[PDB]
Amino acid sequence: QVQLVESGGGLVQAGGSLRLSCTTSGFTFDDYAIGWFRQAPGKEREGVSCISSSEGKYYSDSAKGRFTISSDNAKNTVYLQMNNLKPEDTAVYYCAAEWNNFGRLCMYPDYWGQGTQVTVSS
Amino acid sequence: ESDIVFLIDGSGSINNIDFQKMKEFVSTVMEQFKKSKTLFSLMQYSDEFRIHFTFNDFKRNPSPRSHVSPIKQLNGRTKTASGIRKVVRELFHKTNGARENAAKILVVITDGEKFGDPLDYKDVIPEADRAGVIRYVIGVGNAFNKPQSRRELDTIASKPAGEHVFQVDNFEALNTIQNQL
Repeated sequence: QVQLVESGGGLVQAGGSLRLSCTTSGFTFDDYAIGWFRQAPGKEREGVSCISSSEGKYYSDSAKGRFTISSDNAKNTVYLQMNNLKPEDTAVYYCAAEWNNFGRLCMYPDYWGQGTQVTVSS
Repeated sequence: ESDIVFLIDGSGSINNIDFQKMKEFVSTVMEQFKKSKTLFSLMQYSDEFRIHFTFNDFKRNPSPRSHVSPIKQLNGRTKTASGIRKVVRELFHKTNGARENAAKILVVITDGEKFGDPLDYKDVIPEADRAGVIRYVIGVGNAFNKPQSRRELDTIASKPAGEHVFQVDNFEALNTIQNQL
């Protein structure tokens, strides 16, 4: 039942921009804060961003200034607008949901999507 | 059957509203374990360490309002790791009333910004693991908003850290702690 489905990945050149979508179903959307995480093979995992209706938005140091998270509450979809992309941002991007009443801004998600590939070439 | 230490951040970076929320949190936890054989001890830390009550003190008078109400904020820097070391080495010791074969639980309340500590967490956390010490972390203030303070709460918490890291304004910490004991 519970689904977190990433789309909008793919190949982009350096300097370019991509918008990821995380379309969700199977849980009450407003009960969860939704975040983005990432992992390339051979590299450490990183939190990227999180959005909560009570706690606001959170960004990692790498994301801050370049990236914008938003939520279309009517369609139960969260977007990650990623500008000024670099080859070091190449990773599998996952979205995740964490129960919002913890108030933790996606530190420990309860649900994860399958991940979608983002590749950044020069 | 369980010995619970609170370790509360009283540095000057904790504002007065947050420090009172630490006292109320502590108090609500102790009230909830009142009809049980749980014992409590509390230490406040900054760049100094004050043992407000030991397990023996609580034994002799198990009144949360008696022990928690007069606690005043110390101010100063934030020596969280040395605070953890002093808990496992002194407050979890039978001289201060700690019962062998009780479950050892430490609840660290902090904004996640260690400053001025000559000890890193790598010097105190593996030792706390080797003693039986289960660590819960209650974040106040800006702790959940910056990557460094979030990492700090993860590093303190026993694993899986999502069953041990909570925010001071919710009842989720006390709900998880009740269910686990």
